Amino acid sequence: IETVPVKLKPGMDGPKVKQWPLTEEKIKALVEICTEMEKEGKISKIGPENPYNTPVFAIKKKDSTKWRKLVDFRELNKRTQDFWEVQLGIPHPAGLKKKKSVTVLDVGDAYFSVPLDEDFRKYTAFTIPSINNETPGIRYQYNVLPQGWKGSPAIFQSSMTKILEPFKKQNPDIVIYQYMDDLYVGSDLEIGQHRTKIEELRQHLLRWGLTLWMGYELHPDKWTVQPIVLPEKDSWTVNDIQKLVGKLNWASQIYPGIKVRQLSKLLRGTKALTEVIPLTEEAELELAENREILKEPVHGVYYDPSKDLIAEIQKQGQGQWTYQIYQEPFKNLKTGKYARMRGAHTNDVKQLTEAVQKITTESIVIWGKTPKFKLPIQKETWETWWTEYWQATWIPEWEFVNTPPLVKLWYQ
Amino acid sequence: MVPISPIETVPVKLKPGMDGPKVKQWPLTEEKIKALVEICTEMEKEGKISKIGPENPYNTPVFAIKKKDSTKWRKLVDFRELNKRTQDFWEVQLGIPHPAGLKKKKSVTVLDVGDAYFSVPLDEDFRKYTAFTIPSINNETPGIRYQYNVLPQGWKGSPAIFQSSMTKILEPFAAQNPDIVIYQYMDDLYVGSDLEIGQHRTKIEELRQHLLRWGLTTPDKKHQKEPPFLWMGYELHPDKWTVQPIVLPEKDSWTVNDIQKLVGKLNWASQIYPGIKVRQLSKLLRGTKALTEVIPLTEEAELELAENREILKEPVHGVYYDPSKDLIAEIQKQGQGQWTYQIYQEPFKNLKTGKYARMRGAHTNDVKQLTEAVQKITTESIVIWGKTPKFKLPIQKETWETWWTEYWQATWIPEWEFVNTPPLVKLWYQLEKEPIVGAETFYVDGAANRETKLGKAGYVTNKGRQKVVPLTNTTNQKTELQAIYLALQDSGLEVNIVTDSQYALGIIQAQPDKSESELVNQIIEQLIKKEKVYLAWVPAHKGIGGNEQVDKLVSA
Ligand SMILES: NC[C@H](NC(=O)c1ccc(-c2ccc(C(F)(F)F)c(F)c2)[nH]1)c1nc(CO)cs1
Repeated sequence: IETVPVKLKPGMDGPKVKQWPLTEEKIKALVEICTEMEKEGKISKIGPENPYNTPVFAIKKKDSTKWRKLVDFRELNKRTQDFWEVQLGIPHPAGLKKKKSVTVLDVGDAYFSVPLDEDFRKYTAFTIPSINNETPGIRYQYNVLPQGWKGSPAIFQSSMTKILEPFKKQNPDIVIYQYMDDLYVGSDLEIGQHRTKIEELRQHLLRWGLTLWMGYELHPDKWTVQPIVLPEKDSWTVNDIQKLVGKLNWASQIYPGIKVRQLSKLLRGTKALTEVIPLTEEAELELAENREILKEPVHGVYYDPSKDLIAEIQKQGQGQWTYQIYQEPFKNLKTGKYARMRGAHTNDVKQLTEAVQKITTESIVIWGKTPKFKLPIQKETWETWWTEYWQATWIPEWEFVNTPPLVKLWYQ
Repeated sequence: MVPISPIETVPVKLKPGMDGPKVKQWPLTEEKIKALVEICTEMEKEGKISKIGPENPYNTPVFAIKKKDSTKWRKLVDFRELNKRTQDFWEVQLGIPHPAGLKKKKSVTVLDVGDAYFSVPLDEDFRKYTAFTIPSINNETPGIRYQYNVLPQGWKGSPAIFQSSMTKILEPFAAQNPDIVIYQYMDDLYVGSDLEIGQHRTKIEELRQHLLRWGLTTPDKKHQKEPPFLWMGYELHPDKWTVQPIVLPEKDSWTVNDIQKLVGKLNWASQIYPGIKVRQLSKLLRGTKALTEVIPLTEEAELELAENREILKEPVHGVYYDPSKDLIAEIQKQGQGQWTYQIYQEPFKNLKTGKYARMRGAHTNDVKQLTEAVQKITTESIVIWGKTPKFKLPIQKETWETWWTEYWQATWIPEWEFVNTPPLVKLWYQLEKEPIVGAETFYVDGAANRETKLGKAGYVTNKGRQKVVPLTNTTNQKTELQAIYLALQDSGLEVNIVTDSQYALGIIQAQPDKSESELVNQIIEQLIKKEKVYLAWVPAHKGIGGNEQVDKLVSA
């Protein structure tokens, strides 16, 4: 019931990020939520001698009609101590990504029972904004461990293992991983059976609240990395071979022995784009060898936990979005495609926002950290609207791509 | 005596790793010394300051400015060195309330509490750093030493500690008087209500007594203002608001000053006067950096100000906000990357107006600019009214649908409807997704010599048509564009174009409708004339006979 001593890194002041404007209904929701949190001692009002600030907003999570508060602790997380004192955080379970099913359980409400270092509380300051700068902003600071802070799972880590030491004692087949306010539970188990062991944990978490009700069902193994495909045709136009040669030349940056000599020789002469060309036997051979080259994975593609992960996203149209996760260019650690059943037939930014959340989820499962996104969207459009469709309690970093990349063709 | 409730003290520290101020007291004339001891004597016996001993090593200089007109002397402490050493405070001062956000209230009173900041106690542990010295006559005695017991003026933390304390005190009065509203900005208290003027001044009277409970004196017999009032460059009237009437300066050789005091002042007019344009006067600025340099007015400037000396002729007013009615925002394209907008709830009665200027960009189009302006008005509306307005846009629903479904970026504008007020935002060209059967295929290429800057651009087609043009003072990137221009210029209404220029693709795939480059603009004008254009890309130096038999033609 006592403090864990928490510092920042020397040479770094606390976060002083400005609160962005909020709709009237979001302010109202935050006032009601924070009034109850104040009554329960989780937060307390603060005076103007606290110069720190972290933005806050409010959303609605998946399949629920009640506002929830989210604090954008991204800046504070950068400035927070790294928690590898006696136990360096939580080593990532490489076995979680190879389980047939993984389910995500919100365990964040358990952080609200463990006090936070009274010396550190001043750094968690946030502001409920007023409309039109009419009233001053209502200022709070956290007394308990805050959701969205990277220190919260690190501090609760020791007290979380006792909570699961009975569960993983009974079920050594199950891999449980904690990231931020989420519990990731995976197993090689049958689908109906995997759901059964899960609320066994949910009931097992209520027993210790004496001294969190729905589930997201990921499937890591039912998914795989993605190869480069080449068309299979019986008649090729000039255009067809031109696109083929372009894709092969692009793939030759990733795979070494890719050759285009015999196919590009077919493109010599100034023929109509829609004219059919028979394939040279040497060209048919070259296309065949290129295919087998593309069936093996890239050689020497290694994950380096010392370097950032970068995620690129391309809008392909009709609700389809491609993406790649890499650390070095031309060295994809995962690629994928996300299409419909998103609810945004007419909203590009909702689809992109949901794509960002899913890619981050996959990235948390595989490596235990979030990637830096390169988003195909203007900064002004994204920063205006992404909080309208955000549902996760973590937030990644992102930059913006203003020049249309040629590679959208090759990943289509 | 009715007892006073103590105002809670805000703990204050100095910046980490910083001592206190130690500044010497400047030599004052004998008459000024006389005034300062007079002033400090009354405020000492008012409990505001107190003499300190020889212990306190900190010192802040103090001056006395005889006020103008009034034959009085008023005191001045220059806290600049102490402000540098004091901790940073929380910043509520982020914005200035906009008149169009105020709701229409029947009765509204405003009370200046420029008095009350001095009845607020200062943190005792911090008063030792407020020390100052009254220099004695002829410097023959030790200067009388003083320190502050309450929030000093000109001090860093005074405005934030004063407003924080005032908000604390106002909470239960507002909470238990929901039939009023109390806004608090700067040194003023805004109190509005929808009850009859009788019960208003009673609740005003009740508030002043509520503030007496903490020892904060309030203006009474008049001295508190009622609308209308001149405030922050606005004119707030009971039913309407407007900019302060503020009239353009006149010069024949216009300085930097001259329009730095005019676009900043034409920007002010644009928030209620519709259609104010500023561009042909701001180009005369960013291309200069001298705060006295003179610039003659360009030919399009005296045409634009002649319209700024034309909208500023009749008074136009804004209405206050009605939360029960919908918020409407309407946008008009003005030309040269200029956009004007009006926000209203009823026709003919704007809450406010405004403008948006394109971003500095190498290339652009109308849709991206309209999209950006929608985002600016969205954020401005959230700030002012707490909600997103419904938009009326000069773009057809099918134009927007084709745009966002085919644009390579993700894009979105909130709920909106088409308003048919030209000039309408349009898609000026649309590239084909597949090659065109029966259209001539132009294989284009260009190349330049980095040294001589001579180059060639041209094409070869499937019908045997060919052209190569010699060029001077050009780059590889320019010749690649010029090759495409030639093919567009020399082809029929439908044409397939094959290029290896990733530079050209990057420009055209971004779909500009206007450019800085005079060459890109020619290409755009040619695209607009076409019926179908399919632009294909192939990798260079693979000898793809189009981009080979014309690569061997443009480098020869
Ligand atoms: N600087 C002059 C000083 N104030 C004013 O005149 C003033 C007039 C109107 C507002 C005003 C309007 C709107 C807001 C809000 F933001 F709430 F919408 C607000 F906070 C204040 N202020 C005063 N001096 C005396 C003489 O003792 C009386 S008033």
